[PDB]
Amino acid sequence: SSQVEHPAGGYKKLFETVEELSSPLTAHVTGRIPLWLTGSLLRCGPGLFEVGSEPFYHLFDGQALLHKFDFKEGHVTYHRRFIRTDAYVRAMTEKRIVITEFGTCAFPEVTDNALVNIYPVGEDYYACTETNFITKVNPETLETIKQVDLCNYVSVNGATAHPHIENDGTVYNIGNCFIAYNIVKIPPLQADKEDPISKSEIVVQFPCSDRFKPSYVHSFGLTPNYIVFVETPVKINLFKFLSSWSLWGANYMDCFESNETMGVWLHIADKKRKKYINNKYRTSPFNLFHHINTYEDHEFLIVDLCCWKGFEFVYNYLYLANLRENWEEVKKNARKAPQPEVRRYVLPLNIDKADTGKNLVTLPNTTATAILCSDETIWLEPEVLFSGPRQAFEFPQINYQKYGGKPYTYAYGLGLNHFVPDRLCKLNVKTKETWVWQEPDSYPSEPIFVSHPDALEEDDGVVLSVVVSPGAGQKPAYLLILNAKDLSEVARAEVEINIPVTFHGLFKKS
Amino acid sequence: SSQVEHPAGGYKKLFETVEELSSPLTAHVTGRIPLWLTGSLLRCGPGLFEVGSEPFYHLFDGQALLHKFDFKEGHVTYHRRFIRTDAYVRAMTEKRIVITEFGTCAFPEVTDNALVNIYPVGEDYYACTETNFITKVNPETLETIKQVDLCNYVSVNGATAHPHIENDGTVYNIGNCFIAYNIVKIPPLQADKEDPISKSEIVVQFPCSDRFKPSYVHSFGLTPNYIVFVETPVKINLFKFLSSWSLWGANYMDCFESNETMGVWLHIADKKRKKYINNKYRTSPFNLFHHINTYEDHEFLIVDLCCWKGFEFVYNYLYLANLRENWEEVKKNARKAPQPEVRRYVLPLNIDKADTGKNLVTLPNTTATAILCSDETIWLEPEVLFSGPRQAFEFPQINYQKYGGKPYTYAYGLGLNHFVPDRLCKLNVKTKETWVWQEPDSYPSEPIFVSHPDALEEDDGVVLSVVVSPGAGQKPAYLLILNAKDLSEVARAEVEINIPVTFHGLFKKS
Ligand SMILES: OCC[C@@H](O)c1cccc(OCC2CCCCC2)c1
Ligand SMILES: OCC[C@@H](O)c1cccc(OCC2CCCCC2)c1
Ligand SMILES: OCC[C@H](O)c1cccc(OCC2CCCCC2)c1
Ligand SMILES: OCC[C@H](O)c1cccc(OCC2CCCCC2)c1
Ligand SMILES: [Fe+2]
Ligand SMILES: [Fe+2]
Ligand code: NA
Ligand code: NA
Repeated sequence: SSQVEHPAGGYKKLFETVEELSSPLTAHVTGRIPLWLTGSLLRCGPGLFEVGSEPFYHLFDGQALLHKFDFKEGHVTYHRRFIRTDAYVRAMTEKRIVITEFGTCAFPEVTDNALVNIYPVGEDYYACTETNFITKVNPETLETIKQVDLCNYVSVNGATAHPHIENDGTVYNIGNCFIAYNIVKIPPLQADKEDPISKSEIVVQFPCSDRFKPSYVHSFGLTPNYIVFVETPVKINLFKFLSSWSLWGANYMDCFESNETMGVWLHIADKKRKKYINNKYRTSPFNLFHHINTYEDHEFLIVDLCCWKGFEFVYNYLYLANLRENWEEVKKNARKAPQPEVRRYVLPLNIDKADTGKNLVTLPNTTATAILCSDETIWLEPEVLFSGPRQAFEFPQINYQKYGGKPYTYAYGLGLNHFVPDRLCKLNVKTKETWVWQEPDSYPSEPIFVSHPDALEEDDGVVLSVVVSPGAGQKPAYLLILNAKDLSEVARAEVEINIPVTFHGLFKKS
Repeated sequence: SSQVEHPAGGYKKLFETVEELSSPLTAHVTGRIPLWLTGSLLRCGPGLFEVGSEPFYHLFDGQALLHKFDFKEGHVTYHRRFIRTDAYVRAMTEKRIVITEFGTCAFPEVTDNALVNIYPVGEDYYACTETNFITKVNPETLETIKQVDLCNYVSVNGATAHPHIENDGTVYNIGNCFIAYNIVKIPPLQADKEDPISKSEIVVQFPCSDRFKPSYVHSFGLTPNYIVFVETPVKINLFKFLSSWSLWGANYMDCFESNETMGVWLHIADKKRKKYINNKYRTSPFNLFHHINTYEDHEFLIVDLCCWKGFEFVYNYLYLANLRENWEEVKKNARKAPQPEVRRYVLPLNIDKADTGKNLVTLPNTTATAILCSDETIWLEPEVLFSGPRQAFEFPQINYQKYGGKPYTYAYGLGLNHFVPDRLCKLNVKTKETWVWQEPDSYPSEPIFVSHPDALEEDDGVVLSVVVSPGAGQKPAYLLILNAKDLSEVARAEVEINIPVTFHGLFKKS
């Protein structure tokens, strides 16, 4: 949890327009950047929160800005460029908001504003949002290369900003299909050097709980053998979604609604045999954005999640007008929101009918349960790993390359305090111990883990976070490096310009 | 949680018949019995687990034994006597099992085997089980005085072993009525000196979810202004209950069943105005035996519970044949049981329809939620205070006389390890910090709190527990005194005879 209030309102700098750079800046280092740290921290966020006098309204509307911190021989540079999406290019051409964004209707066509994340496919990098459009970008120069429409390759209406990436480069993702949720597989780059996106295919399909209302999906779980999909009560109303938006004046937010009675349905598919498994896992209602990690343990799936307790859409609390209020009002506004909580669910793969009415979770190290009912629903209860009052452990990251899909011990996260990011956190998922890093008037980003290249342990490395520090008598922002063992500071690299909120990203080793 | 295994099987001594004493024994003190500790620890449990060659089968069937430890000027005595109930007297007369017990059908009439608890009414003390019969006992000599049939005074079929006792001596209890659940109030002793039981009355009534199947009820919550009743999915099948038992060969356990779909319904009544409040609080399924404490906070009720996650009746795992198995088998048998977990529920008293779809728990220091649905059900999620794998914090006690019904910080409990009692625990309900006391091959009882006479703080006092220590090179049992601050040992008082399991009790100051 946080130990800090924010009466000075500095968090408003997260949502203020910035200018791009024409070339990199030096970042001024205090302490010692590790000499084994070589590569680029690439991150995406909104950078332009209005077009002239026309405002963007929602957190997820501002124009995509691609950021890069470079690390070589103890030195750091910072660079950023707006992504030349259709949304951005047409906005600059016509000097107004042209494309409708998540929560901003454009007055007189799907957004490709790739403000959320960036990931590798073959030898390429793509910036993304959650639509059918992804944007190929140059990871060295930050130039925009092209727009890719996933509909030219596979049958989905969109795909999440959180694909899984296996160690050979295979990319898995999930998307709505308008009715199913489809898993897309993009193969690794082959000898022919053809674009792996042209070899995309749907490998498995998950059913939908309601023919006319698919659930919003933000991420999904993956292990060597299984795919996990969590179907929440946050629904997309297709009657509103598919009607003419410029007639009714609609955006994406306007089409969301909450199903009050379904709770959460959890789904598993066999990855290698490409089959849906018809086990009816059921639990109480929550919003889910981020899976933390998923793994197999004696034929139970361990499903660690960042939950929000409630069925109201958490995104209702993320309009910029609310995030820009003063601190007492920010706290007030969050009082009735769903409460964040880290939860471990445990899904049995072997269901014996003879155990009807009993708890199937016979593993020795968990309090999670799964009750087989007579109608064959399997009712689940979680093991809570972390819970604090409006204190969210969010934007989770792990040592992904060596523990993604596997038994693991450690997660890193951004701590939110009534939605305001104000600390960095580490959680031991076995013991429930936590570690916190926090300074007054300092607004960090998602922490990304970088292993020492020769590490044998799980947390032998560092985390990197971009911190906005608007207090006078500090530079406006800095790159923070913490030791992953205990979250103690190793170095920081200060820049002379503001940096807005960033969502997700990656470290690219060179 | 426990840090101890039990391969030697010493816990079997908890379920072995003992003899009563004709007068008190000296208990041999090591350490220092506090000099302010003056009075009697009175506890009940089973003491006779067979009649000749006819065995009792369930944990709750053995014949009531009343135990007393007396404390004066640093010295301790121990005494025990079988309660001369009908069940026990008729068993000794006819040399067989005569009355059907909870899980033992007598072959060729309600049990009054008062093996569970003891409590004060006026100037009297009554041993009890959960039926219509309570047994008046002499707290100094342990002689049995009288059988009292509550049906002579009030309309209930039974009453729990956990009445609440206000500081003036007013007694509240709850019981099934064959359909409602009735709250009984027994007034304090008046100037006329008449038996307060003859002034008993029903003051409020809770409705039942199912006309033909009332829930099992073990305890309930009380505050200065409210009464809280938790209606669980463990049901009593009245078609089986009210049929002829000697025809079918039935006991009480045979009439229980689990309702799979209802979950848990929570209920509130206004204590002083004597009215049921029609708020439909709803959550997922659990067993509940013991409320920890309940209190009011800005017109939310804070409801702290010892839960078991699941709908299967936890009492299925408590047959003596299973509790007497070897340790690996004990662990195996508990794998599919509901998982224990301490949970805080928060119940809003002011429900605004304008907040439909939102979380009503606007208190600043909890993660518990209550979602108002369109059908006006209020769906609850808990804040988990403690959770360990088959590690139950059970038999909760607090500083009851000063903090019962009131804002509080500390609870004490008996720790169960796959149902075997092997440690004592303290929980800070605000911070979730825990303290444990535990020795190898030592089986404690419920801890009971006794305040220091000059206490300033909530935990200024001791806890008393009866510990069974069957390892050779130790005496068979002892009275343990722990400092309530940190659960460090202050003294023990050893006795030269075995003591079986005890359930509940009280400290009587003199
Ligand atoms: O994928 C982007 C993250 C978004 O899903 C999400 C999920 C859960 C909480 C949340 O909070 C938004 C805050 C982030 C930091 C800036 C202030 C608002 C945002
Ligand atoms: O009111 C009497 C206690 C009974 O309700 C109960 C409630 C919850 C767990 C439990 O476990 C039984 C073990 C207690 C210690 C002896 C061994 C069995 C027993
Ligand atoms: O996670 C934050 C919102 C996301 O960036 C976003 C921004 C703009 C449009 C979106 O649309 C989601 C739909 C796309 C089509 C298929 C159904 C989901 C989603
Ligand atoms: O907590 C252990 C079981 C309890 O002592 C017990 C022992 C014997 C008979 C019982 O009967 C419960 C019913 C009484 C009549 C009304 C419905 C409950 C209950
Ligand atoms: Fe995300
Ligand atoms: Fe009890
Ligand atoms: Na600090
Ligand atoms: Na110990």
